Amino acid sequence: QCHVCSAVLFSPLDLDAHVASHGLHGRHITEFISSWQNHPIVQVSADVENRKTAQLLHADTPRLVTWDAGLCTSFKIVPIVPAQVPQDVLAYTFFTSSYAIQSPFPEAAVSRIVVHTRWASNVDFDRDSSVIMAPPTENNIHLFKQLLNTETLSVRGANPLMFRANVLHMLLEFVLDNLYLNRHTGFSQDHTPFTEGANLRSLPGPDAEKWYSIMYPTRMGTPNVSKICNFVASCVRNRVGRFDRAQMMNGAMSEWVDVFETSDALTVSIRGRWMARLARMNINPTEIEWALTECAQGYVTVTSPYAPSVNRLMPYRISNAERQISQIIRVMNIGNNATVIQPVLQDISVLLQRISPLQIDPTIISNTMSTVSESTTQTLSPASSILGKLRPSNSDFSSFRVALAGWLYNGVVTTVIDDSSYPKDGGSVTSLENLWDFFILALALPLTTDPCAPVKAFMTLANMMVGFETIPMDNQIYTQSRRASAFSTPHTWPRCFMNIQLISPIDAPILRQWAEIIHRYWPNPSQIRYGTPNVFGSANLFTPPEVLLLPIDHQPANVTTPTLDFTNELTNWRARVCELMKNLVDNQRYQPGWTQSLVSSMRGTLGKLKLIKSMTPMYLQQLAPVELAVIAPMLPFPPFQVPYVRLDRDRVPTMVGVTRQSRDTITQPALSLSTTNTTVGVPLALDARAITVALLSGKYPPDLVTNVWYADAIYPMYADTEVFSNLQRDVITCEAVQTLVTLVAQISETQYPVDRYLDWIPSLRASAATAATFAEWVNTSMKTAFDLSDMLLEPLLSGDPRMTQLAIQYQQYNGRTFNVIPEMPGSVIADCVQLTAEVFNHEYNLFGIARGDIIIGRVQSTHLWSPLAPPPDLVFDRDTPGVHIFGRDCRISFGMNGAAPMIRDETGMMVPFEGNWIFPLALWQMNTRYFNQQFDAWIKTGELRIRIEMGAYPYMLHYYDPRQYANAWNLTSAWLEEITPTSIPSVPFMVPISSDHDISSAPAVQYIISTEYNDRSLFCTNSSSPQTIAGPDKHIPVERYNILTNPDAPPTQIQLPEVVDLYNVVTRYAYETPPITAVVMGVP
Amino acid sequence: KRIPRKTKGKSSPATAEPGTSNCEHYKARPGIASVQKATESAELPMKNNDEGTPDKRGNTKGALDEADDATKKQAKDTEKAKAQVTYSDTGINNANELSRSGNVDNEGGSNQKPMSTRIAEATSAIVSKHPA
Amino acid sequence: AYIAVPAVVDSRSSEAIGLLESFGVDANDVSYQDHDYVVDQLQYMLDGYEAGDVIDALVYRNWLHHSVYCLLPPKSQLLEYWKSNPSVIPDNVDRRLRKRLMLKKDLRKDDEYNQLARAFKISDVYAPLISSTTSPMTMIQNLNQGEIVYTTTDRVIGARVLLYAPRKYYAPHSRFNVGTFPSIA
Ligand SMILES: [Zn+2]
Repeated sequence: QCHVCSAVLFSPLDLDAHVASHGLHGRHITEFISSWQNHPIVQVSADVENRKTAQLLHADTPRLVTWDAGLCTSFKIVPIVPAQVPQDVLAYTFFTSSYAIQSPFPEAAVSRIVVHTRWASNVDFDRDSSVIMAPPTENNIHLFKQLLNTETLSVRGANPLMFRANVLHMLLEFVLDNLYLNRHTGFSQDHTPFTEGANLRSLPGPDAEKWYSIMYPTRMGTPNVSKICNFVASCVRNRVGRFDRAQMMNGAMSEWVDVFETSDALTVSIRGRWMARLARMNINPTEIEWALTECAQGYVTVTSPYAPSVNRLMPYRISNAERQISQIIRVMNIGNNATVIQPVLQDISVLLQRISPLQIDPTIISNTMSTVSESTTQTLSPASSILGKLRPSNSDFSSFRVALAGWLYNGVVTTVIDDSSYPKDGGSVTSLENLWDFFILALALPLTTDPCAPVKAFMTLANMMVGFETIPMDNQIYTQSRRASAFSTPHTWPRCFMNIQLISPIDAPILRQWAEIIHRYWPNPSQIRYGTPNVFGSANLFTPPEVLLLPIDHQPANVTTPTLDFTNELTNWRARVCELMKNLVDNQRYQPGWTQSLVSSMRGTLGKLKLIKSMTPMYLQQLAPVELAVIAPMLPFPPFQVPYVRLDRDRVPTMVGVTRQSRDTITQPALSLSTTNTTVGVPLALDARAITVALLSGKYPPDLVTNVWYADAIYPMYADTEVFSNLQRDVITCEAVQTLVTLVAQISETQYPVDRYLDWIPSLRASAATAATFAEWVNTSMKTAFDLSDMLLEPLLSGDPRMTQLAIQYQQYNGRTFNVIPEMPGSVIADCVQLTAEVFNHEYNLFGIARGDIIIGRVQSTHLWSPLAPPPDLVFDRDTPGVHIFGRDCRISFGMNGAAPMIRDETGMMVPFEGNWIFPLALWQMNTRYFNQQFDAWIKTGELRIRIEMGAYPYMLHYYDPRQYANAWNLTSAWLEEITPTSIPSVPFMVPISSDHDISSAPAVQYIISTEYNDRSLFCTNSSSPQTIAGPDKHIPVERYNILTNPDAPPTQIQLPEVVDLYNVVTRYAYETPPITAVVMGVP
Repeated sequence: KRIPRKTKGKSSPATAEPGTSNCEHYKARPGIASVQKATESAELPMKNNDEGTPDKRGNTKGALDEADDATKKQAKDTEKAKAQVTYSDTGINNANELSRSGNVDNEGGSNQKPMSTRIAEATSAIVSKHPA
Repeated sequence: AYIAVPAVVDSRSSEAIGLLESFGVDANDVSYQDHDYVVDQLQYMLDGYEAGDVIDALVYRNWLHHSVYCLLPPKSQLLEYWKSNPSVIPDNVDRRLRKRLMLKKDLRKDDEYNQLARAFKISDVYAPLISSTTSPMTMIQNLNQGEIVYTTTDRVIGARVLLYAPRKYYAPHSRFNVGTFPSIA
């Protein structure tokens, strides 16, 4: 046995596994155990291989906590054009042993940085939304065409009009595949002569010496003279390995540590933000205990012991704004669909059927009416019609509990009495069947959540009394004989029903009495407290967050109340209806043609129906609100309610809508789908006969104890809750909404205030379809990242996704609209993406994008300058004297009789095919195969030089031997041939190779050069020799290895926006996530 | 250790104390199994509505009635062929009601021809060719 | 979706022939309705009613809402069948009549049984009743309202014809559905 939760287990050897759930040292969702019986209940994940007396969790709970044991870096260094050179010192010698020299950086002629996320990362449940960049010598265009090139004319090309969207989605994916928590792992005390006494972290796996060499650049000594050796010598050796540990120790392993290991700043910042968000999200079991006890309404007390620990982590604490936004999304998901809401009511009704102690049995009615019989001579008989119309042999009573369930969901669905339950045709008081149809209908209406129910009740009797009694009419177009089914909207309530005095008692006495009875004795609305507002959020709105509105009023529950307690509203209603009916029947002024005097039998059966052993009114008064409040906070779809009113057609709701635009905009009016309803919500017909018979015949078990019954009923239900998973889903949904609105506002013209880091990338103002498909892609990316199969943000896809804010408002009759705008707090993915874009605009070369524009023109030179960094005299700006700008209306005319052809300048002049031009990329994209046909011949040999201005473009590098003749024409023409109107290929640059020894000088023909400095990824050139002589010069970047080289630099000093830094201070953790446990005690 | 991924992505002395005893002397009155099945049925997530939404290629993925299908599903949930609770042919006239159909795009036009085909034709309307 | 073509569309023969290749349409996806029975019903009812009225009612009928008719026997017979096999008697009928039907030694001599007999009319027991005099419009509307429509006369337009009692007493929604009768409903 366990002396913490009293869990009796028959294996005394694995008690450690169970006590680990409580938090004691010697997968699994929740462990609930009762206090009066030996039947524990276990909740298990939905998609496990097998179920062994354990229950599934039918909810796509997001995977928030994911660990990482490898390196927290996403920028790797790849060697290109490798080379080997002699080295003076070959290896390290210690006694009769030798150790090979391992350089932390690749040894090659040219080494440049490339982004490749989680290249060294040992995780569980990979987010899988990885970003893959090939070395620049390969083709990297396969990810700038991911989003909106499904109909591109040419493969291997990317759309300059969609570059910005593609880059934004790539940045989003880069952020998404970094939501991990660093995992603490064992160290190994090093004793190398260069890193004596330090503690080096060892990754799990077969071996770790190679990982040591990669992670720690300072471990390498200074055996040779070289760039790497010089950088190591400049670096300091004090700061390496573990920095400091925590104080709490669970055995000998430290709690949390931070180590000096190779890692970039952006990823560690992102993971720090994520860890901070989770830490502020976490929760502790004592307030979970409080929340469950408060939700149990006092019928059940809950306890949950736990040992004092700090690493315990279970993120469930969220605000109310997230719940409100998720509620709005769930309401919008319906869209007037009768298929999405039917199962919820259908199975909530059966849940209430299994919960409620009230069992319905019409044999009470049968036994009460058995003694009533009628003579063998007379034909028409009241009691036979009563039996045949109540049908006491039918055991289908789903409608009553469906109405009880639908009490909670006004504003999305409304419950009304189904047609054909009304008297046939207009009806007549001279017919017994029509009279008893009126009786059943009037007794059944009050339960329905239809605001026009009193008007229907009055108009039914009015229609049946047409021809005997008269009431005034106003417009002379709606006759008194108007069917009561049409009265389904507040604007149809007659002034006769509004003001009782307009009905003259001298002409319409029975109608006057019925109107007075309806006005006085109609049930009054009330409210009840449900759930636990503080620990769990409240997703209800238009109401205070701790009340449940009920059409019926409620009283404290005690079972020892008289059945004929006329203070009870429903019993009073039934008694008054029966009394008015017998007053109607007495005089026989309304029933001519009845040869036999049926007044005696009618009054007798009306009395026997007025008084009857029915506990349904008492049940609805006392116990039903308690059950509804118990089950309300545990539903997958939280209750969504609208204020109740009776006999007041000024506060009656009429419409419910959802808006996706902010207040300070005048935009094009796009009403939601839910506003296209005659009622406030989706109509839902109900049979009045079942409701009437259920209300008329209901009995309790003869030994009921409320405490025992509800303690026995609540426990299995609370053992199957999914509220925590729903909370995680809700916070994920709010995160997705914020990310979506930010991303759409970035590319589409909207008035959402955001700081636009990246606008230099060319794009177009996206239309509704483009915004919708971009939103679809971001939605599916988030769903893939967080492993959710169910809906997420899909309802926002319908219509115009260029949204700003989510709000919901409902309009009452007189026109006062109540608008609720839930404020949205600062999210995590949105500002992480903003931060990574702020880093991108300073480091765009790493991702493979070159800012600026290219220049096309022959440069026959023997020099060795890199085309990515040209010298100033080979470029010309817009203000360079002697240049010709070009607009769209550029027209080329031939030169007759041996004259130079001329093209139209944007100023209206004509210039020959010679000189320095400024030429937007759109022109060439439009007029390729013509500008190609002429300028291809002219540029190759002539003096024409063209500057194509394009903002940003992907580039692929080509390395040639500087001591051999080379020509870039076969690549420049190749680029210029397939620049189709829909896409362009990556711009091919031809760069030389840095050398160490003296090399010969051979000519080279270059055509494409970049305007500005577009080579920042170049990590190092010839990083094996003491120096480079011929070619681009570049040493190891000291700016990026700051804390090692800078002497007066604190360990937590980072240049976040300007230059990303490697070898940072990453903090590693070790957290426990115990399953939720509770001991479900009873209450006497 | 590792966790399997649910949805595909990017596919390419000691003695027994006197207290302990297994008796099962108590029978639950509401019915543990009954209420347990009921709450299992109730805890199901709400059915996803995906009609009228775009897809990876931008085409509206909805289908180019719902009340009748809901009535049929209710009648199947019950045992009787006739339905006691119905969403169709009810007295309230709600002709105006609209649903999320696949016939319309996000721009308001008709999906008589898919967006991908329309864009392909628009972009192929004017394309250059090599000289003869 | 529902499409009407000027032909006689059955299930099997029309599926085999297709008639879409015959009309020029290049067509699984399409489901074929049957209407030979309703053509015969049109020919049969065209006697006692007017062609314009029948056409108006039938074009107001819709074909995606499955329904069915059910002929009850005449009154004497209905009471007889119920008497002979009395498990079938519906609850809706009154206690006195049903209890006296659940008895032996029944004959024409009984006084109160006959009182109930010609005091009984089929208004309550079967609710949507197409009598002999019902207009074509009402009959069609009813078929659209409910799954089953009760009738007294054979001369009906609609879905099908089924017999409530034994003979002696009487004396597939695919994407696109094609048919041969337009509906404006
Ligand atoms: Zn335990």
